[PDB]
Order: sequence, then structure tokens, then C-alpha cells
Amino acid sequence: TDPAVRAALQSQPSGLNSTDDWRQVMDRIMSLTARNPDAFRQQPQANRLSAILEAVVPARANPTHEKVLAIVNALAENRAIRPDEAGLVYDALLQRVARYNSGNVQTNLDRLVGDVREAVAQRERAQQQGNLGSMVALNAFLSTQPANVPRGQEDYTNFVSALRLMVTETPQSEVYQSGPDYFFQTSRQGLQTVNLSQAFKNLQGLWGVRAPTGDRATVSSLLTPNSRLLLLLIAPFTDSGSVSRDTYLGHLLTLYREAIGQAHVDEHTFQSLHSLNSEEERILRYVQQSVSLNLMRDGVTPSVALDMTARNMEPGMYASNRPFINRLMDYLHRAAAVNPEYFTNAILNPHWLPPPGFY
Amino acid sequence: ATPSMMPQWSYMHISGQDASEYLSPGLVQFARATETYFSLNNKFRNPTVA
Amino acid sequence: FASLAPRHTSNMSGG
Amino acid sequence: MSKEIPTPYMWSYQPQMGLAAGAAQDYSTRINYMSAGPHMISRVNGIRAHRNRILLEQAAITTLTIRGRGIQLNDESVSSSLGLRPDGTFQIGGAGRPSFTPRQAILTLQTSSSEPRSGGIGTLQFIEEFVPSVYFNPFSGPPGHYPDQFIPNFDAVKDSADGYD
Repeated sequence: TDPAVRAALQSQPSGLNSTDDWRQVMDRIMSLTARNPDAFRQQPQANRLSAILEAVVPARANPTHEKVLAIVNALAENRAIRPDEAGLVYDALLQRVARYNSGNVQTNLDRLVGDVREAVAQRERAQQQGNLGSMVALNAFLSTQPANVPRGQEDYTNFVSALRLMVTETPQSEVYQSGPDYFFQTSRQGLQTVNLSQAFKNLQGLWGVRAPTGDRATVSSLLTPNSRLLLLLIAPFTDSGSVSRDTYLGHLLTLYREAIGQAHVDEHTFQSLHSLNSEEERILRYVQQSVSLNLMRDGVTPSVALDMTARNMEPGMYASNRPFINRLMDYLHRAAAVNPEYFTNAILNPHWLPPPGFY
Repeated sequence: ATPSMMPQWSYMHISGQDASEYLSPGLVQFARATETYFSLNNKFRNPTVA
Repeated sequence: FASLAPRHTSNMSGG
Repeated sequence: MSKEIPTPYMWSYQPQMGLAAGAAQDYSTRINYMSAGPHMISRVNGIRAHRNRILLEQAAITTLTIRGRGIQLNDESVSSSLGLRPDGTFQIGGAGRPSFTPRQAILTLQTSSSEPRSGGIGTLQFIEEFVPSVYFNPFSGPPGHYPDQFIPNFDAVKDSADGYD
């Protein structure tokens, strides 16, 4: 739910709109609330009295459980203990406090809930900020590595700074030491683990002399695949010109940088004016049916048929749709007067619609 | 149509160039010349791909 | 076409 | 074996749920060179390195008359032929010309689902997404930093699914 251990706690030890927030209740009981006034004025007597009795003389509460649960929940969300251990340690701490209680203990407990709230927030933001531990490990490893390369030095230190930037700029990356080596995992529970010590040992001999030899694949087999992965992981970093070009290392970095680039980019890219309302269609079908019925079973003239249809209409709908019905009646009248074939066709064939220009 | 295992196949002549393709041209010429009395085409593998 | 191959009159008398 | 040219790991599919089951190193396509000298052994190692390069890269980069549903259908809106309708007098016998109404019939025939899904993956997308993954330095981290997706008996939320309940 919520990470703030105060909030993720207070959902557990609290009623809903009780007299813990006295001001809201006192506002609602008199008339002050504007959302729905006179709500309280019309409840049963008991309830009303009881709230009032609660309101004028508040009832004291014991907040020990709330604070202890807050600190326990803070421990749980900070991986101090397992949730089952949380259920146990809540009672453990409760007994501890209950057998040593004092006003000083309550004061320290409030101090502690504040401290643990801040601690949880800090831990979360630090875990999303870059994981200084990896930076410390990387600096230790770099201190282990020599800082002087007899063949070429600008490319070496530029690459070192690039690696530093890479480990800093992408949190969730891991740098550590398991055996007598340092490694670099691009993510917890993630593949792509680079043997950093071996990669640097292999790359020491290729810094300042592989520029003239980049054209011939005579020494290309000196690059162990682990170091190849290490270079691949730093393609987005070490942009053009950081590593001197026309160098085998520089050539690989440029190729990898160009490739990754096209990819992300492409990826973010990814991927009759008047017609009647249903009510008017119902009216039209009714007019058709009534006129056809009168004209076919009573033999009346078409004008009288139209007149007879009109009257038998529901007055509310007839008045509501007076203009459209009037226009339709006049149109049918003049059609029956002028073109009997068209009138008979338009009065006998469903799926018919008034032609444009009738509007 | 499996670019993953294509190299590991082409080396074992499972799918890939034909017998008279990968061989040294001199050896192909020699096999053509002496096909009649000392056969060699049966020695080498020739792949067929559906 | 041609990306399909497996890549690597009888009348009465007509002798 | 070698932490630099590793035999790749190949995923296993569970058709039923659509998720991907645990994977494993490929064990059916290994090459037995145990009777070869350094020449061919270096050649084979280079070949496996080439295969690994192909895999890594691949994975990372590569992620009228409407057809109706395979038999096209024609479309007419004013194809109404039998204009008569049975009023009190008429008596219409057998009839009916099946015609797809342009807006009503066709759109109602080609609407998608009401709300899109959220769950497993079909076969084609699994093939396109779950290429064999090359694991370079196996299990080189502290406990808890290992790729748990590989173990089929591991559940993402509740860790280490106890088999047999």
C-alpha cells in the first residue's frame, strides 16, 4: 500500500471518522459542514447523544500499541526481519515496553517512530539514487589497478572515467568482490556479469598500440569475449571523441554506440450531411406505417391519409417534434401531389430515407 | 533459418556450402581427373537442406 | 520464386 | 565451462500458461572433441565464440470487397430489393437476400475485445522474445544476486516454490 511507515501503520490502529480528529466531528455535529448539512440533526437519539457526550468530554486513549506497531512495520519494510518475525517481534517489543514503561520511554518511542519513518524514506531514495556501495567497491578496485599505461594514457583514463560514470548513472547495477577479483552485474538477478579484473588485465595491453593495427584482424583474437562484453556495456557512454578514433578499441566502441543508437531511437518511435435521430427515425417509420395502412385498407385520398395520420399522434411527442414532423408532412404532401409513383415508393419501402435537399 | 547455430553447423557439413564449394579448388580438380579409377567423392560429406 | 527448391507424350506407339 | 565462452542456456516454454519455464544449458547439441588436438580444439572454441556473438547481439537488438475474414465479402447499403412490407393486406412469402450492412454488420463483425488482456505470452512472441541467453560468469555474486528465472521451481513473488505443497 504505502511505504511511509506512519501511513502504512495508521491504517491498522484507527477507526473511521471517530473523535480522534475532534474538529471534524464538532464541525459536522453542529451545522458547519457544507457537503451535506443537516445530516446529524436527523439521526436517532441515541446516536446523537452519544456523539455529543463523546464530543464535550473526550475519552483518553493509550497510543502505545500504535507507536510500537509503527516501528515494527518500519523494520519489516526495511528488511530488518521477515514478516513472520514481524508478528513475533511486535509482541516481543510490546512486552519489553510494558515491563519498563515510563514517560521517558514514551518520549523516546515518539522520537524513534520519527527516526524510523525518516530512515525508510532515506533508504528508498538512496536505493533509487545510485547505490554508493557499488561506487565504493569500484573505487577500491581502481585503486588496486595501476594508473599508468606505458602505451597510451589519455584513452586509458578517459575509459576509466567512462566506467565510473556508467556505474554511477545506472542504479540497480552491482559492483562487488567475490573471490580475488572484482565484478560488475548490470542488475540484481540479472545476466551479463563482467569479470572486471580479468577484463582490465586483458585490456592493459591494447590501449595505445591498437590504433595502427585496427585495419588488420591479426591481433583481433587478443580480445577475450568477457572484455568484449565489458566494452559493449559502455557503448552508450564514452561518446565520440572520448576514446581516440581509428583505434581497434575506439572502432569497436563507435560501432557499438552507433548500433545501440539506431535502436532506441527507432523503438521510442514504435508504431449526406444531415441524417436523422433515432427518435425521428421512429417517427418516420410510424408515419410510413400509418399512411400505408390508411391508404391501403380505407381507400382514402393521400392528403386525407396524411391528415388522419397526424392527428393520431401522442401530443407530447407531436409538440416536441413539431418542426421535423411538419416538414415531413409538407414534403410528403407535395410529393403525393406531384409525383405519385415516388410518393407510393417512399411510403411503401422500408430502408427509405429522405433524400438530401429535403433539408 | 537458425542464425544461432549456423556456424556450428557449417563446420560439421550439416548445412552449408556443398562438397565442391568448400574444398580447395586443386583438390576438386584432382578428384575430377581421377574419378574413374580412384574414387574420392564418397569420402567427403555433402549437405542437403530442405 | 525459386526460393523453393531443396537446396544442396505416351500415346500408343512412340518407340 | 569456461567463464568466457559459455555454452548457452536455452529456455523452456510452458504452453499452457504462457509463461516461460526454467531453462538450462543446452545439452543436446554439444560437440565431442575429446579426441582432437589443439588445432581443431581452438577452431571449435572459435566457432562457439562466434555462436555466442550471434546470440548476444541478436537478442539485444532485435526485440467494397473488404477481406472480412479471409473470404472477401461485398458491401451494399441500398441493395434493398423487396420494398414491400406486410401490412394488414399483404402476405409476404419466403424471401431474404443476405447482405452485409456497411456500418452495422461489418463494424459489429470486426470489433475487438471489450478490454485488452494482461497475462501470459503466446508461442510466436515467446519465440521472438526468449532467444537462448548466454550466461558469462555463472553465479559470480553474493547469495540473492543470482538469476532465479533459471530454476523452474522458483516463483517470482514467493521465492522458491516448495514442490508437493
